[PDB]
Amino acid sequence: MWFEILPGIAVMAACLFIPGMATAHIHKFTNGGKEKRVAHFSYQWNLMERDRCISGVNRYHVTKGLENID
Amino acid sequence: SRGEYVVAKLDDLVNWARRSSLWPMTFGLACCAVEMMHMAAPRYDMDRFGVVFRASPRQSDVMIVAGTLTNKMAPALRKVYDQMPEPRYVVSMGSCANGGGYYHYSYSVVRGCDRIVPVDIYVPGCPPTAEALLYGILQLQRKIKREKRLRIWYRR
Amino acid sequence: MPLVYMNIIMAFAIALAGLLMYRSHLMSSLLCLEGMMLSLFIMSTLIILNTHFTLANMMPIILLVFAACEAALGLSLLVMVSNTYGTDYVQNLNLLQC
Amino acid sequence: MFMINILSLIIPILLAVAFLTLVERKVLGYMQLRKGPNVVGPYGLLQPIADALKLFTKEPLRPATSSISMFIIAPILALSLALTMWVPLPMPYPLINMNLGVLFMLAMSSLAVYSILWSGWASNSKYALIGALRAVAQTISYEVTLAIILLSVLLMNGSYTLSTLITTQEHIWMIFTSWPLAMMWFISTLAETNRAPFDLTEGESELVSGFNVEYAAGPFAMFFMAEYANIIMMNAFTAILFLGASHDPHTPELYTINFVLKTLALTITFLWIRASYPRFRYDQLMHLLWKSFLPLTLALCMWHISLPIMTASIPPQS
Amino acid sequence: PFFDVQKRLGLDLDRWMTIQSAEQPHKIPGRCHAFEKEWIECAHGIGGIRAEKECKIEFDDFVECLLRQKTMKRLSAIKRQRDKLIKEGKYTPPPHHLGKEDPRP
Amino acid sequence: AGRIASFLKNAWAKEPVLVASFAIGGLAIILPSLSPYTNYAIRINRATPYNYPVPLRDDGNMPDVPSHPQDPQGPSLEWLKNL
Amino acid sequence: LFQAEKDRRVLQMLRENLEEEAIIMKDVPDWKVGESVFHTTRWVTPMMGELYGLRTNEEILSATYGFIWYT
Amino acid sequence: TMYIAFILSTIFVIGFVGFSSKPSPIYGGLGLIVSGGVGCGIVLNFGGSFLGLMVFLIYLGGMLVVFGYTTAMATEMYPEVWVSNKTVFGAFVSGLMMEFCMVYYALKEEEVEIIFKFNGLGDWVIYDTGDSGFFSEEAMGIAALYSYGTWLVIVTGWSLLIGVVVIMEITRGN
Amino acid sequence: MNIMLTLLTNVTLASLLVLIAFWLPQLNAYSEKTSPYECGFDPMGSARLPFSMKFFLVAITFLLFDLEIALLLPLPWASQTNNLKTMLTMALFLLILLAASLAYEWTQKGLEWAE
Ligand SMILES: COC1=C(OC)C(=O)C(C/C=C(\C)CC/C=C(/C)CC/C=C(\C)CC/C=C(/C)CC/C=C(\C)CC/C=C(\C)CC/C=C(/C)CC/C=C(/C)CC/C=C(\C)CCC=C(C)C)=C(C)C1=O
Ligand SMILES: CCCCCCCCCCCCCCCCCC(=O)OC[C@H](COP(=O)([O-])OCC[N+](C)(C)C)OC(=O)CCCCCCCCCCCCCCCCC
Ligand SMILES: CCCCCCCCCCCCCCCCC[C@@H](O)O[C@H](CO[C@H](O)CCCCCCCCCCCCCCC)COP(=O)(O)OCC[N+](C)(C)C
Ligand SMILES: CCCCCCCCCCCCCCCCC[C@@H](O)O[C@H](CO[C@H](O)CCCCCCCCCCCCCCC)COP(=O)(O)OCC[N+](C)(C)C
Ligand SMILES: CCCCCCCC/C=C/CCCCCCCC(=O)OC[C@H](COP(=O)(O)OCCN)OC(=O)CCCCCCC/C=C/CCCCCCCC
Ligand SMILES: CCCCCCCC/C=C\CCCCCCCC(=O)O[C@H](COC(=O)CCCCCCC/C=C/CCCCCCCC)COP(=O)(O)OCCN
Ligand SMILES: CCCCCCCCCCCCCCCCCC(=O)OC[C@H](COP(=O)(O)OCCN)OC(=O)CCCCCCCCCCCCCCCCC
Ligand code: SF4
Repeated sequence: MWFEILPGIAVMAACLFIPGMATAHIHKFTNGGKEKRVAHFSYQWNLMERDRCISGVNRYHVTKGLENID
Repeated sequence: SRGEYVVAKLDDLVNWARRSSLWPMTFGLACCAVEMMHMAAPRYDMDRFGVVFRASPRQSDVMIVAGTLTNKMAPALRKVYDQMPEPRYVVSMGSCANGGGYYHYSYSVVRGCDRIVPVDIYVPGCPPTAEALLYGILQLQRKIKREKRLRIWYRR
Repeated sequence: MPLVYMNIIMAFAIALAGLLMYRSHLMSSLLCLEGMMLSLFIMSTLIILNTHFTLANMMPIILLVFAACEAALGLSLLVMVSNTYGTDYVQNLNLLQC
Repeated sequence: MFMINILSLIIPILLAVAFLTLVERKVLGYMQLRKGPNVVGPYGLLQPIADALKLFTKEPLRPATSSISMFIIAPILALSLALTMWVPLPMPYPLINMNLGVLFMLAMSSLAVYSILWSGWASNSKYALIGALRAVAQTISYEVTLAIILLSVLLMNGSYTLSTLITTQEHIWMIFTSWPLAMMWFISTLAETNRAPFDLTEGESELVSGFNVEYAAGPFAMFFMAEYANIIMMNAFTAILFLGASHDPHTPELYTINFVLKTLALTITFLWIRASYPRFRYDQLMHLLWKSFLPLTLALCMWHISLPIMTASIPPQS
Repeated sequence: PFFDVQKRLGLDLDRWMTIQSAEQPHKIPGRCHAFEKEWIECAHGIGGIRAEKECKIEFDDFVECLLRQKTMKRLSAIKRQRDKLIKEGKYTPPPHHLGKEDPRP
Repeated sequence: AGRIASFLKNAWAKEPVLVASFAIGGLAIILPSLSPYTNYAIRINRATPYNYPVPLRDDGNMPDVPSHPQDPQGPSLEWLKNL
Repeated sequence: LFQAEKDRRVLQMLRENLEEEAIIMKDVPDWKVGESVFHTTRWVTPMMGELYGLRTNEEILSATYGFIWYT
Repeated sequence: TMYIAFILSTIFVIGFVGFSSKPSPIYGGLGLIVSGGVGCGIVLNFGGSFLGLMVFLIYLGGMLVVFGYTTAMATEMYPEVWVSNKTVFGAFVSGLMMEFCMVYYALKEEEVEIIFKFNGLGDWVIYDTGDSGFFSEEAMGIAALYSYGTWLVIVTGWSLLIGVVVIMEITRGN
Repeated sequence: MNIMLTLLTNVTLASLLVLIAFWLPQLNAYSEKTSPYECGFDPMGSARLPFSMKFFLVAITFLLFDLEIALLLPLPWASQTNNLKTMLTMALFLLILLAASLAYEWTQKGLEWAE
């Protein structure tokens, strides 16, 4: 019957889940639990470089704040 | 022995793939090819078993010789059989392909396609029914299941 | 000047020498002619991007447009020659003498 | 971790290609009143594995008349570009985030053209040559039409970034906005991927396996993998371009589920079309796009240039 | 030879694109906008001969900004001397040039 | 008008694709010159601040130039807020 | 704020490059430390090697290609 | 440094040497496609992504027609490859040797050609320190083809239409 | 960098698949197996002979139209300008000239294949 096609479609769908979910998990893993920074322009790239500079650990995703200014 | 077990498992795996993925060349000669179409038909669906027609002899595993092989046709059949890469198998279908058939004592008919190519399976009938041809295909699959090439090589 | 400009100019020189030295085929010389414009495009865009000449960024596209216009012209002449003679050999273009 | 991401993008794509082969078999069988593969594994789930093992354990042969260097390069190029086409796709996060993500796909498709051409020329046979030239004509027509259609649809977007496509389609669908361009884009993607009714580069009825007539065993399997990966990638591109899924930044898996379901629907529609329709003639395919799609494509391009200006709805630049 | 239809009719067909110090989109400056401006304002209205004779300083600065030949010569000389010094161990780079510092934000 | 009607009827029966193409093209050419939102699009493109608004040196005779961004003088995007 | 930070960073990099040049080109017969290559005294923006010339390959590569290679 | 642009330039020159030695139009088109892709890479490293992608796409489309034309017009019984012929192999080896000699001399010392002076240093050195913001300068300059450059659009469109007319007239025959 | 690594990975995987394909299975080649395929009979001529191209004019028109699409591609950025009227006029001018080229070729029978 036509529902015997579903297991193959289920396997294909499960395979297609892996790329996007894996990319999202890797981005959150390598950016300190946050979305990977999108830098389409030099302004955003310079913001990332300044974040690297002020973090003190050479990682832009390590964010500092008021406790750091004082 | 460990190596014997490894080669037995490996050529069990290899024979399974070749058995389960059979690609007959799209090749029919005479009335016996209509029963090939009826085996391809929904009633005896050959695509269930992994048996799929391929037009190119390069992408074909089995040659089903279904029809009368004539003197004018023998070179072409031999040519396509040669152009089929290995491993390759032959299933002759019907009396004409098996021996001579209704035209055995003829000046223009080859008395057996096994005079031209090595035949693995012979299917009897005029024409063999679609079920008979399916039985022949499954018998070919079981014949492939018993091949031990890695086991022969290990003890070689 | 950096060595990248040297390589691009050398590529243009090689493509020019190829065009000036026919072998048999007109199509091969048409390909040599197309490569010269590719080298010109690369050199022009390397120069313009390095000097931030913003309004000059449209020049390479016009260069490509007239490049493929010339390629079209060459292909049309090649098909006429091939219809006339059966081959695109430049040896058959010898009816006119100097 | 980037190599791990590359592997996590590559391997599931190949597995989905194999099971798409299985799914096409079964869907065509059931539309043809058959069952399809249900013997090799439970509901025929080991059929792709059996086929792959058979193909890669079968002997490959190089024809005596072939040019061996370009005979070997062509499957490599086909599979490499089929795998490379997936890297800019946001699901919802692209592996490689490009500022011009669409022109990269156009260029890589135009490069993936040459795999079939060089395999047909290198094979050194008449059927392969005929298939290669059919590919030439098909690429001409679909390339011009695809370029202009993509220009218009992205002009409704504001840039060539697929994440920006998601942001654009946050509220409604580009299918609702621009459905005629969607129809013509679907036809052009069929032609680009060489699917029925435009499966003319390898037309079994007319040519004996077309351009890959001389290819066997492993090299043939690479062409098949490249074709199916291109099918899935083009359907994913269509889903991202016209059926925008709602995206939640804190739980992105919902976008992945929606995108996968839409892509599967489009691929099953591809298989449905193959089961349904006859095959074109390639001159009729050239006359279909040039004489029918191209005028309408130009008119719709003019309309979609004018529409944001006359309605003060020009998208943001970034 | 040159029929200055643009100057006669007040049209602007390519003068907008002739130089890099003209009106650019979004007021994006050229790499050598100041040097080209200085050279043009020096050479304006005096003709080619006098422009070459007298605005040679401005033109040399412009070409130096365009191609950076003298600057590359200086950088190469400093690099060669530093490499020779570190070959014999006579020079030790500072930690901030070796990568052991915290740069400015 | 009869000749035009007959021609349109014949074309719509023989070349509906071309009829639709020409209609869409003609509407694309004509409509922007009549819509009152073309100037709105121009203004929205002008209002976008791509680069920095370099301040002007106050000569003491600039009544229309604000001293602070929140001062009443200067352009206002209240029209764009409700649009 | 970023303009002030950029100006201070560029000036600091130029000053430390000048100090290192003074240390290095000390035995050169004819060499003036910090000499300009321009006739004009107007400020000229450092090109790329006047800042990241005597610095590590990692810093040089980041400064010259980090934005383009970030994808 | 990493010499990425220099390596790409060398590959560009190698592809030029190939299609200029001219084995046969098939391999000439292959070499020209390789050169177009490598030039796309070079100008992408230098900054113009739109320009690189456009040149690559345009040459990929152009070499498609060349393939179809050499299959019909410029084919022979045994198409020549680089090692097939002595003349083609000689030209290929001459180009490779000249390129290698120039590269070696440039890397070893500041090589001054009989035409131009080339300095062996960083393509990263020659770049600019400044940066743009929230837009692409190349994209804005290219898009300025319509606001600016009304004349260029007019002449380009007229040239394309006349080119269509011309290619129709040339192949008319009779 | 990342794109280069991805391209290298893809090419390496494809090359490894080819290498496995050509070395793993048992090989047995002879003259008849590797001969060209022409449906069982020997080819009369050669596949390297000229193959007439009946759509030769459409390929040249395709080159010109590829130029046209290259010109039209930067439109999404061109719509962000303040000179919207001029930009719209120029875009419509280019598209109208392209339509005129198509109409001229269609009416002069350049879209028909050679017989
Ligand atoms: C000439 O006279 C004539 C005849 O003749 C006598 C005739 O009969 C007929 C009658 C005609 C007919 C009856 C019509 C034909 C019949 C039909 C049924 C037509 C239907 C056609 C189809 C259904 C098309 C099917 C065709 C093909 C070729 C399908 C075969 C499948 C393939 C080729 C796919 C193989 C490739 C695969 C599977 C790719 C996968 C391989 C990989 C390596 C991917 C995996 C990669 C990885 C990295 C995965 C590894 C990962 C691991 C190990 C980890 C994963 C994690 C885990 C947990 C596992 C007529 C008219 C006739 O006139
Ligand atoms: C060019 C690629 C380089 C990088 C390769 C990276 C890894 C590739 C991974 C994929 C492998 C694909 C094949 C899988 C295995 C199946 C086939 C197989 O076993 O092939 C092996 C092949 C098999 O030989 P074959 O030709 O009989 O292969 C047919 C194999 N069967 C029967 C299974 C179908 O082995 C050889 O060719 C060599 C055998 C031993 C003889 C050694 C001769 C000397 C040269 C090599 C040894 C080192 C010398 C060092 C000193 C040099 C200086 C003096
Ligand atoms: C896809 C990418 C490449 C994959 C690489 C290999 C990955 C693993 C391969 C998957 C193995 C699948 C094995 C399937 C077993 C067959 C199921 C069972 O039915 O087979 C039986 C047993 O089969 C054979 O005895 C042997 C089968 C294979 C045995 C396994 C060998 C070792 C495999 C695991 C090792 C994999 C790693 C090593 C290789 C990479 C006999 O059935 P059969 O008679 O026919 O059916 C007739 C039809 N009827 C029933 C309706 C009448
Ligand atoms: C009419 C004369 C006939 C005899 C001579 C024939 C010569 C060929 C035809 C030339 C006609 C065009 C000449 C005028 C070109 C105008 C160029 C420009 O100055 O006008 C534009 C105005 O363009 C108008 O919109 C209309 C342009 C023309 C529309 C097409 C008509 C030409 C058709 C030509 C057909 C092909 C024949 C050409 C080759 C023979 C600029 O508007 P603007 O917005 O402020 O520019 C913004 C720049 N900013 C940013 C710095 C402010
Ligand atoms: C995104 C997913 C899209 C899903 C859509 C899928 C649709 C169904 C899929 C099955 C079809 C796939 C196989 C079919 C391939 C062939 C398709 C086909 O033939 O269509 C082309 C068809 C055939 O023409 P002929 O019969 O040969 O006539 C020639 C006369 N000399 O002609 C066409 O080109 C149709 C083009 C469709 C475009 C849409 C029509 C536009 C409607 C106009 C209204 C919109 C105006 C916009 C302005 C609005 C102003 C307010
Ligand atoms: C002018 C403003 C629009 C700008 C351009 C429009 C967009 C692009 C359209 C032009 C593309 C090319 C058009 C080519 C036109 C002539 C081609 C031709 O030769 O057609 C003939 C002639 O057929 C015709 O009937 C000519 C087309 C006439 C249609 C024009 C009608 C104009 C409509 C104006 C608006 C009407 C509004 C009606 C609305 C109806 C509902 C939408 C038929 O071709 P065959 O050779 O028979 O086909 C091959 C057979 N083996
Ligand atoms: C956990 C650790 C890993 C555990 C598993 C380890 C092994 C995994 C598989 C590794 C790859 C295969 C290695 C070699 C297998 C044995 C091949 C061999 O020795 O073949 C010899 C023999 C040749 O013939 P012969 O008997 O010598 O007679 C001469 C002919 N007149 O006979 C033949 O050549 C027979 C023909 C087929 C030979 C090739 C296929 C062998 C089995 C491969 C299985 C895997 C296939 C993967 C395919 C690629 C991926 C899809
Ligand atoms: S055996 Fe009978 S049915 Fe088969 S081909 Fe011969 S005559 Fe026909």
